[PDB]
Amino acid sequence: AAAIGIDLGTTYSCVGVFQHGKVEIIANDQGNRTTPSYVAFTDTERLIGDAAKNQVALNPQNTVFDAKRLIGRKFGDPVVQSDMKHWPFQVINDGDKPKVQVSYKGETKAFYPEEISSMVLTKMKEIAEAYLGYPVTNAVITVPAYFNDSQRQATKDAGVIAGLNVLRIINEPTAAAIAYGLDRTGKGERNVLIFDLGGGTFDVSILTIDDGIFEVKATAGDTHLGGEDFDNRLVNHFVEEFKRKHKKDISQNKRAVRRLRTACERAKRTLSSSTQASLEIDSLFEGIDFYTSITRARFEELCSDLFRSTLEPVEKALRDAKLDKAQIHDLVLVGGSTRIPKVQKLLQDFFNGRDLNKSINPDEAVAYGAAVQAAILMG
Ligand SMILES: Nc1ncnc2c1ncn2[C@@H]1O[C@H](COP(=O)(O)OP(=O)(O)O)[C@@H](O)[C@H]1O
Ligand SMILES: [Ca+2]
Ligand SMILES: [Cl-]
Ligand SMILES: [K+]
Ligand SMILES: [Mg+2]
Repeated sequence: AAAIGIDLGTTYSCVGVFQHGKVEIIANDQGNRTTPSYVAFTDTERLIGDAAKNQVALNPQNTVFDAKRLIGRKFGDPVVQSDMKHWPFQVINDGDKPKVQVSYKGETKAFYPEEISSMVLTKMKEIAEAYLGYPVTNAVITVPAYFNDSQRQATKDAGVIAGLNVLRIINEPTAAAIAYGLDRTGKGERNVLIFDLGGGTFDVSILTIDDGIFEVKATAGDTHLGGEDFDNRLVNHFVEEFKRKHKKDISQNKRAVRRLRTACERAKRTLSSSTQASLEIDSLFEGIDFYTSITRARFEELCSDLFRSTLEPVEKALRDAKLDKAQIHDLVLVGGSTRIPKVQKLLQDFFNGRDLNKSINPDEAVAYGAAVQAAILMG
């Protein structure tokens, strides 16, 4: 029975399996190769993944996301206190551990972050089981290189609750390197930069790999920069367009904004492979339909500063690692936002034209490497 590799992400999670000499990333029931790390509580059910994210605008108080931002932290942690200001769901203190408090099955219930993440992992486990045709019991799960013992412990606990034997907790940048077979040479240092621009966070890691041993040389980035920030630039653009067309400001209507955000995220994805995208939202605000379009060039203009801001943490990491740009052997793209052509251009330009490792979907690279590692650990 195959062990699985799971990327338990801030915004999306991904599962893969190594068998018959290759990794396959496993599509969910909707055919999506990544699944939102969202859980929704209703009067009768728990919805997880696509079904939860799809009703986020409808049920904001009882739809939980960003659990990875809480996992393994104390309630009074200044990170927790800050992030709480921005979430539509309630977080409460239970013995200096945060819990998310929701209405569920007609009662007030609270859940630890690891319990929320266990639900996401159960969904990822089920996705794998539907594909494999049998129960999965062993997994490798990934975490950011900056996670401390408590954060690693709580991630493992999520896996255990989900019913998995967690073979190992490994770092996301390590898993990305494993995906590209970067740990297979013997003696001789190989310097690798992992540039990981996700849905909510940006992580740059420089690893030196010597005879299969990984050393973290430097890390940099921004825990609050990611694809949601690009979606938001599109949201504000279309808010202005709606004002010009209808003389109505929708920006204070939480549901209209969330629905617009959903449409913008879809359009953004299309713009990575097409030069234009259409948005069509029925009954956006006061029953008015919104149908519009966006070009790739306009999207790039709207986000130009944000894309550019990703280069300075690369500069800082290189400085900390005491390496010149030219000394990096491999540049590895991770995170779904690195599928944006402008982001690729900026990074490749910064590195004076060096190849980008992007043959594995960047949003799947971590799960891919976790699957390879799970197979190695199973023998
Ligand atoms: N083809 C694409 N083009 C641009 N952005 C994308 C694309 N596919 C996914 N994304 C974005 O990637 C982000 C999620 O990245 P991912 O690496 O899957 O999750 P996480 O950051 O939680 O690990 C989301 O903002 C999503 O909209
Ligand atoms: Ca942000
Ligand atoms: Cl450019
Ligand atoms: K992910
Ligand atoms: Mg990620």
